[PDB]
Amino acid sequence: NQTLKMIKILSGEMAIELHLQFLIRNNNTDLMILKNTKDAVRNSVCHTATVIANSFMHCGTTSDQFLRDNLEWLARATNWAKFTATASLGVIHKGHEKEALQLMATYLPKDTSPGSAYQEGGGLYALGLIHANHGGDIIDYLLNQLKNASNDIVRHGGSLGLGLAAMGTARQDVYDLLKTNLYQDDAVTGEAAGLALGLVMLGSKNAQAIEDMVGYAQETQHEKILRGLAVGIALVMYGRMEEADALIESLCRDKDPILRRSGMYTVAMAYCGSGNNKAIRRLLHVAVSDVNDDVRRAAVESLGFILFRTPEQCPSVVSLLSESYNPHVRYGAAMALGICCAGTGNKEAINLLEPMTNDPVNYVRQGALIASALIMIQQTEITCPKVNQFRQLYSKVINDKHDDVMAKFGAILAQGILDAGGHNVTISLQSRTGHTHMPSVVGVLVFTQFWFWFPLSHFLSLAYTPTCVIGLNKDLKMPKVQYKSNCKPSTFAYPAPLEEPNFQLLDNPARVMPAQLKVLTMPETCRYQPFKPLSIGGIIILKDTSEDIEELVEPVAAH
Amino acid sequence: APAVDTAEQVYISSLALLKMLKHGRAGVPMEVMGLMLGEFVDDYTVRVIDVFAMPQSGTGVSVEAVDPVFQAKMLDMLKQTGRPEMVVGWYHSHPGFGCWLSGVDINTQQSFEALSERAVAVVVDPIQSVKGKVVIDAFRLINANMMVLGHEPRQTTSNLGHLNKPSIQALIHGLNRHYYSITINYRKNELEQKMLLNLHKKSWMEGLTLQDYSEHCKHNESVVKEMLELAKNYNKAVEEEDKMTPEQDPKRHLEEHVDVLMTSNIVQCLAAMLDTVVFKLI
Amino acid sequence: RQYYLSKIEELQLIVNDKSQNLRRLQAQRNELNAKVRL
Amino acid sequence: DLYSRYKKLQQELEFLEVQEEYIKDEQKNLKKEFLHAQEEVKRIQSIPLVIGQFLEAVDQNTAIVGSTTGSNYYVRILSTIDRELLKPNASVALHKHSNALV
Ligand SMILES: [Zn+2]
Repeated sequence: NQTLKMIKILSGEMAIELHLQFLIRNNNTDLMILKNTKDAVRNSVCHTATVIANSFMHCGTTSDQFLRDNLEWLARATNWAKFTATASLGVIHKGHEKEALQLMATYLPKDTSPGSAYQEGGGLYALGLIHANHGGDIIDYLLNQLKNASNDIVRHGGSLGLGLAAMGTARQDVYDLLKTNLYQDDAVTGEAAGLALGLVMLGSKNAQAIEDMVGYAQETQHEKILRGLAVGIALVMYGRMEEADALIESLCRDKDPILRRSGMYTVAMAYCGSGNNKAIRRLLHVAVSDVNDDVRRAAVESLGFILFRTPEQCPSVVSLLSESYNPHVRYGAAMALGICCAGTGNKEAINLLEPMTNDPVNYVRQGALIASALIMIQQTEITCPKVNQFRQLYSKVINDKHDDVMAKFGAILAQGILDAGGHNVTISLQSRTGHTHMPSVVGVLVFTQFWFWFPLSHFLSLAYTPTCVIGLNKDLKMPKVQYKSNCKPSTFAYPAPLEEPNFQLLDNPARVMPAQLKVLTMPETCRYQPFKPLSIGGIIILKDTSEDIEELVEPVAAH
Repeated sequence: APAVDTAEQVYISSLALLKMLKHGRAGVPMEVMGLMLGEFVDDYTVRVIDVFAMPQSGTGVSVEAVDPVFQAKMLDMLKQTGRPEMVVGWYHSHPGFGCWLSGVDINTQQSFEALSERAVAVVVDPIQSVKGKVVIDAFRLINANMMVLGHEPRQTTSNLGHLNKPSIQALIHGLNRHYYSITINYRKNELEQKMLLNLHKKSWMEGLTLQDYSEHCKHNESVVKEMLELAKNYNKAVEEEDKMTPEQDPKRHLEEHVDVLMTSNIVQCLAAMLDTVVFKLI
Repeated sequence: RQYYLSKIEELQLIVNDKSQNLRRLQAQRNELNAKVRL
Repeated sequence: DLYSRYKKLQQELEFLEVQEEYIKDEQKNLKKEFLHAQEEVKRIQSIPLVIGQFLEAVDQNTAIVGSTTGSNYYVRILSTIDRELLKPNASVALHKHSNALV
């Protein structure tokens, strides 16, 4: 009896369910910012960017009200843009496993001048997105679809869904099917095949998969396959630390620049958070010495993954790369600071990124905006002074009708990241208790590949870790418990929607900033008592001290 | 309706670039043209394996300037040689006009794209490709129907196509209105790089060949005289510095003169001494 | 005990020296990178 | 306390060493790139160049030159040129394809 409950808890269904309920209840996304943004979108690039940002802010909240209102504007998407929109639909519905097949069937395919294969592939990839890291029940359906999939675009979307749902499971059947799809030797599906091999055998250190993938990367001719296999090789060796030195050397000495980029990504993933001085030395030597711009950018951004566990040491090393003559090195330094100090709101990082928001090179500006949004997620004006200024900067860049299209794309995604999940999520590569959150690391790394493939940007939704404090009873249901934040209400409140006591009371679930968790206590008058000290926060069990009848938090409906 | 991606790249082979440059210079001041051989690896890659020139014709660079018989015999006979690559596209040199397509160029490109949808019309400037910069661009087309209905000519899925900025000259001559510039990437493997490195690899000899001692003394005397004059200028400037709160420096010119004297003299001494040791009677 | 303090002060002086040197090298690289960029 | 401070000191010294080696390597590569850029700037002064008359200076780095081909252009001055010798109607050589006051 009780063991079944423990298995239910460990399987994650209850945890994702309560996270989803917290997101729906505390859904405070502002639609006016998106209204202005869609007012200021002219080209298809900014259109896709707006779609992605809408997905980002409604990530997991299952609130597609913006898309429902602006279906006419959404219909302008076509080809891979339509694919990306259909995928973002899944990011909106993150965690909605129960009615996943039914809801995807509500967007049933059709027939028109586009073969709707983009729609099918986007639906498959969105289905994989809903079941990120938890595809245990969708795996067989997606396997059957992929084996039965005939179109190329459908194959790409399905491979992405398979890899992302079976992330890290290291199952052999899915690996074999995706290896078959990769060996079908096609560019459009090859990116998805390589990424899916990276996801499925994530952190496995398997000699067979690595050998097959490296050999194919040295054998094929399609560059998209090369990028997919590069990120796949990176993800297969995740967190393996010094065990990956042989592969790291073998990819560093490769003649192909894509393989050198793969080696840099592998250096990032194997030593994520270690701060290993040898890995930092290799990364810096490559970033200042390599002849290919992309490899320099990858090497210098990998410092973020290496140093995220010590963010205060990180601007000290990336500041000089921020001023490098090479525009790719500058963009990589921006992304390294954004990855490195993600969700920390570091003051030095922003003091670095502020002058870099006006770099003459457009993609450097886009990267600076993305990184600033990553760092300032959920931050408030008192916590970090420049947040409002950066919001104004994003709005100006969107409303500047002469700024470059890439810069506008970056600003759209920055707006989406800043208010992600209705200001209810942050980016935390570290776990609550100090672990490396593998889904967050993988999602951020693959999101950095948006430079090469726009639909890869939805992978960032994995890094969206809710900033919530869930109190549970012995039944595991949710009692109506109120928590006390011993701080000024405006210190960690929601940002003022677009148009005084020293404490505040917070209900269950409690949306609490990671800095707010420190000063958040619980009143003595409350009949419950925290089990683990409330400073660590997160899913917290409250021990009841009275037999007075419990009033449970009424479960909100979906959407 | 499928649209060519903005990430599509034209992988120009190294020798393809060399042949294009040589043929473009040869034709100056006239315009030359030739056919580009390779394979359409995928929808995002065009690999120009090779190029062969075409006879200069009185028409200029047009679709009547491609001799069907010459094109044929060259194609079958190169296939016999071991280059069985489909004709990817064509090229012609705009000498000093920059890279763009004139009305006849778009006409010929339409003729070429009648053969295959993926077919580029790269051009090269043989005189603006002075040492350093190489002025070559690759345009395919913009079908009139796609533009007039308002849809963007190419779908975008990455920043690859936006890394480089289009030029005003090409823009006025119809870029982004009748044709789009495809990013050009140079497939250069290590073997070809090492072989090209022999162009300026001096020898194993001049690493041991001493510079003429009399010329060495004259160079040294000239440099030390220049060091004299620069040092006098430095002394005068520094004497001014004291009667100067923060408000060509003889110092820098002095410094690079010092650096040149350093390298020349130290190299001469060391080289002479190694020549004493290794080039020994024993 | 006092051994801890002696090691700490020695590492502290070494760190001050190396930080001052690193600031100097960063300034040199700054001016050289500015020249290259110009 | 004491031991943690000692460990932080040793870690900070190690990180300082990493930054030191990185900065040395980047200094070497930047010197190489600076030499290459200087070579490019010197090469832009090659021949042939069209003669022109330096009409008037506008900025610290741009000027108006009347090219001997019979047309006046607003062009860019090369940085290395001594400004003091740039006097009105001084004959200047301009880049053939950009007319920059070389
Ligand atoms: Zn022409």
